[PDB]
Amino acid sequence: RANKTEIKKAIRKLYQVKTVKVNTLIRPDGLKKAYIRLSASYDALDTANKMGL
Amino acid sequence: GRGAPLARVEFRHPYKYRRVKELMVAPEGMFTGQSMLCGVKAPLAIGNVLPL
Amino acid sequence: LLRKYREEKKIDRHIYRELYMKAKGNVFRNKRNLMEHIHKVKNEKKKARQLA
Amino acid sequence: PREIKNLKEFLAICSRKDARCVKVKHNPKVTKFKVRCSRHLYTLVMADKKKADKIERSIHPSVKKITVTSRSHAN
Amino acid sequence: CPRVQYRRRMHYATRGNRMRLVRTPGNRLVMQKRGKRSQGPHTPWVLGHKRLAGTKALRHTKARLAPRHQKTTSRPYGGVLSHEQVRDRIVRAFLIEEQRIVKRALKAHAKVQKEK
Amino acid sequence: AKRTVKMGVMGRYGARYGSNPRKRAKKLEVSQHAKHFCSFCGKFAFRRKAVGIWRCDGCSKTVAGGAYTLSTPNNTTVRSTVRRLRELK
Amino acid sequence: VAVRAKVGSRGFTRQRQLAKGKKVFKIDCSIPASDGIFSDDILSNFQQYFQDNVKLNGRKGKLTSKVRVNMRENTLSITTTMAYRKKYFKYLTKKFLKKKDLRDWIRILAKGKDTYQLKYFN
RNA sequence: CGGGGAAACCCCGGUGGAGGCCUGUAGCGAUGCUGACGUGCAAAUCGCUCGUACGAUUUGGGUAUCGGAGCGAAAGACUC
RNA sequence: AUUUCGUGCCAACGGCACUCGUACACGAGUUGUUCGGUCACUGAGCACAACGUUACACCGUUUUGUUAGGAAAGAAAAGGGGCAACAGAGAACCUGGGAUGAUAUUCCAAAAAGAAUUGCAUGUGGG
RNA sequence: CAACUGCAGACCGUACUCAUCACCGCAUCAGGUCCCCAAGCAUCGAAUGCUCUGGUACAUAGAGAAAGGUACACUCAGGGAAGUCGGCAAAAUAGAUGCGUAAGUUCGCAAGAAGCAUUGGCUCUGAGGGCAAUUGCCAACUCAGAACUGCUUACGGCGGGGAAUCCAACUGUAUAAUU
RNA sequence: GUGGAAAUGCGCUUGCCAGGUGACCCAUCCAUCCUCCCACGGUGAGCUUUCUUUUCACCAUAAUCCACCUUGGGCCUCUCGACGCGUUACUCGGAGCGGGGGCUCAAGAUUGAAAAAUGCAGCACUGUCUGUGAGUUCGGCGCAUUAAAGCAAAAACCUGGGGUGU
Ligand SMILES: [K+]
Ligand SMILES: [Mg+2]
Ligand SMILES: [Mg+2]
Ligand SMILES: [Mg+2]
Ligand SMILES: [Mg+2]
Ligand SMILES: [Mg+2]
Ligand SMILES: [Mg+2]
Ligand SMILES: [Mg+2]
Ligand SMILES: [Mg+2]
Ligand SMILES: [Mg+2]
Ligand SMILES: [Mg+2]
Ligand SMILES: [Mg+2]
Ligand SMILES: [Mg+2]
Ligand SMILES: [Mg+2]
Ligand SMILES: [Mg+2]
Ligand SMILES: [Mg+2]
Ligand SMILES: [Mg+2]
Ligand SMILES: [Mg+2]
Ligand SMILES: [Mg+2]
Ligand SMILES: [Mg+2]
Ligand SMILES: [Mg+2]
Ligand SMILES: [Mg+2]
Ligand SMILES: [Mg+2]
Ligand code: NA
Ligand code: NA
Repeated sequence: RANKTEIKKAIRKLYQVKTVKVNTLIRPDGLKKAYIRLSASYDALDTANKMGL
Repeated sequence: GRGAPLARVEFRHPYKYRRVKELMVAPEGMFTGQSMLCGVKAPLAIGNVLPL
Repeated sequence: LLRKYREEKKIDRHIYRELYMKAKGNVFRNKRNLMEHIHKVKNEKKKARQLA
Repeated sequence: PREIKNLKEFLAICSRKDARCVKVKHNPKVTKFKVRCSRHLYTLVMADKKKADKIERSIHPSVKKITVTSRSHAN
Repeated sequence: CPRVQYRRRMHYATRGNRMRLVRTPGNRLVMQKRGKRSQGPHTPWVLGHKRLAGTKALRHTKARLAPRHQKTTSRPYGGVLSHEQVRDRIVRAFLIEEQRIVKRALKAHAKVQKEK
Repeated sequence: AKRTVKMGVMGRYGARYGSNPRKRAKKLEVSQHAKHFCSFCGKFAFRRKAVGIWRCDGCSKTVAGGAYTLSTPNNTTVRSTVRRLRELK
Repeated sequence: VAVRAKVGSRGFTRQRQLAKGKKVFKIDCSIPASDGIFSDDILSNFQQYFQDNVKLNGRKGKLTSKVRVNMRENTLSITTTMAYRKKYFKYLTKKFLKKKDLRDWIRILAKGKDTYQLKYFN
């Protein structure tokens, strides 16, 4: 039930990054998936390592 | 669905600043641009509306 | 062909009109047929003018 | 895309502070300066090879300038 | 050899869905939608449906964004009537008013003459 | 009468519908498609457009007339009666 | 089109010609002259093979000296003032290669304007 | 457009493209073989042949009228 | 309504066969300011409110400019609130890609491969 | 108020199919099911026959001249409806061009009435146009004619006709599954 | 606000009223885009017992924008016509034909920015075209023909009449 604007603000609060685009889809099993592109000043690989991926 | 042609006549509203459009059954010889007079003091001509 | 001759002034407006209606009337079979008729008409006009 | 006509118009556009970069294209018998501003790409086409260098050296050092070349898939 | 497919999501050939065939720089043949055309400004229908001069035929979005003088002329009743119809109204206004002034004077003078 | 001896415009019907019904409809068909004199502009330019509606190609006037002819004989009598009764006052 | 054709004129065709003239086509055989695949005798008949097979105005074997075949420095140069297609000499070269049974050993490509050369492949 | 005629008017040749017009595809139907099948491919289908094919024509979606009732160019037709 | 894709698998099933499979098992896949719909139009029509009827609303009226014996407007304006078209009206985006196993006018990042068009608020210069 | 510039542009759909296997017919059933794109040659051609691109070799197979069958397969001397309730079924006519065409009639038709002739291949000739300055260059296949030469009458596709009687004027509709 | 004798050209805001777009889908004819043949040329493959300057494939340019010769229609002005102009075709003209010069609308063409920096084929580099004919409902003739058959509506948007402001 979340929308794009709420997702973008939640990401910054949780991980302290700035984004440039959010794309969403609803999966066939009912879940919602989001692709989030970070700004060039932020490294997605560095953030994923901090997350624990 | 109707055999008789109809006429669109345009009057002025008696009390307001607007125009009133009416739709009547046309008598023979009626033409576009003709003047229609309706009332007690109207003359006796084809297409005019008078009290009996 | 008739339009070209009128522009070049080898023919005048009187003959052009007469030949225009005869072309529509199925008188001339092809381009050569029209050209021989025009010369025949023009030669007769020369004879009448020289008689005047 | 818009075309610049004379030099004095080009100097004003290149000094608009909105130019991200200036792309220089070296075509045969012509050189083109393509200024990338917001909403529009302004081009200036010069048929004289000389003083086309003069503009290249006299461009503002602050703005970024690139030479357009043919890039490959791996490039 | 090449055959084409609809690229948007309406697959019926109506008057509002008309396509032209275009060859791309990649050597492909695709369908591109061509829009509807307006008929442009006209004179009033009861006065004859005549296309006005000096006005362009623009669709709803283009007409809103266009400059004003593209839809009008700089004369009274600019983008509404034609020059023949403007002349008719001016002559009608002046001549009919003249008859009222003349006939009013005649009625007044005849009454005064009769009373004396 | 080069193409047809007597059928005229009804030659489009072939050998159907009978000779007398075709003759009765031919008279009204000819006048309905004819060109009638316009009193407003003095031209033979009145043509029918739907039953009882006549439009002039010259002056672009529209008149309410009768079915298959611009003016009916009953209308001519009525105009004279009304004119006399108006003049009677 | 304008003139209806006849069977009697089928044999011969007009060759047409260039206004400026002096157009030269070159075929280079430096690559196989580098190795032993070719031979001087093969080069000699190559000169003759082109000399008698190139047609002129629809007929073959009779040259009016408007087409010159002489070759020097392992390069066969055709100089003519008559209109020709560059592909024609590639077609003639393929015919010669097949007759000598060398189609699977030599391939012919083009560099620029009016130049062909023979190379190996692997 | 040419002829004929005192007139009323009458003839030839072109042009034009009408019609619940004709032959004939797609479409919409279903005459004959009383063909095939008749525990079928099919609780009505298959093959040739056949009717019509600019009109009272064919068709998608939406909408409106039903069981002592609805609807019917009328066969006690049709209403899962 | 997962039949799509990859890997595996041959018990049952595909009226014969299978090492194949729309079968079985385990994991994956559907990305939009501009595409379709809603936002935001009327049509054949429907029937909330109001009124009337009925022992009983689970009934009738409700577009021929239009509800209701009818005080339904939150500076003049008469006539309540809605729905019904993914083929009618309306509608600001195009190519290239070495960008996939499966998605793309939806993905591409500073030389955005790029070139545009349009809706809001702001700020400067003309003012 | 017109330019420019900075920022932001919400929600849902998006895989696959659309059928001789993905839908409805108990099923992977020769039945049914709306829309768009549509190449070359023959030819009047969306008829019919063959082919490049794209797509398919999937529908149980092997061996193999019994009778009797089914067929979107044929041929038969002499006769030619003698068969049968009944010419049912089959045969038969056939394209195009030139000539020619009856009774009857509501004057439109009947009419492709009926009937006769020609048709291949090869080599030529004539007619039918445009643009530039009488000349030059150039394009489209249609029609007509001639000489020579040949036939085993030789793909496909394509009306049998006439003289009368009864009924209904005509086009149309109509018992889904015996009229 | 302003230019031109005119058609009409160029550069503040709308209580009320009035028009327009939306908006009505055509046989025939002409026709863009597009694909299908030819002629010339470049590149690469195919056949070669014998012939074949030959057979086959490819030769591409999206939206958006700038500047401004063909066709069809409407109109102004000068000179003012009885016979004249015009279509394949059923027309037209003192209620203003035709001719000279112009204003304007629609559909196209041409120069340029985008854009060669892309794409394609052959092997780091090479090549990277135009002109004819036939077909085909965008558009045009505000189109013929049956008609006792003869314009679906509305939102949204555009312009003007008045008024206000300078
Ligand atoms: K008969
Ligand atoms: Mg989405
Ligand atoms: Mg028929
Ligand atoms: Mg049976
Ligand atoms: Mg009974
Ligand atoms: Mg099995
Ligand atoms: Mg729509
Ligand atoms: Mg949309
Ligand atoms: Mg399909
Ligand atoms: Mg099936
Ligand atoms: Mg042929
Ligand atoms: Mg065919
Ligand atoms: Mg077929
Ligand atoms: Mg026998
Ligand atoms: Mg017997
Ligand atoms: Mg039979
Ligand atoms: Mg007779
Ligand atoms: Mg015959
Ligand atoms: Mg009957
Ligand atoms: Mg039955
Ligand atoms: Mg006179
Ligand atoms: Mg006179
Ligand atoms: Mg003039
Ligand atoms: Na309604
Ligand atoms: Na019929």
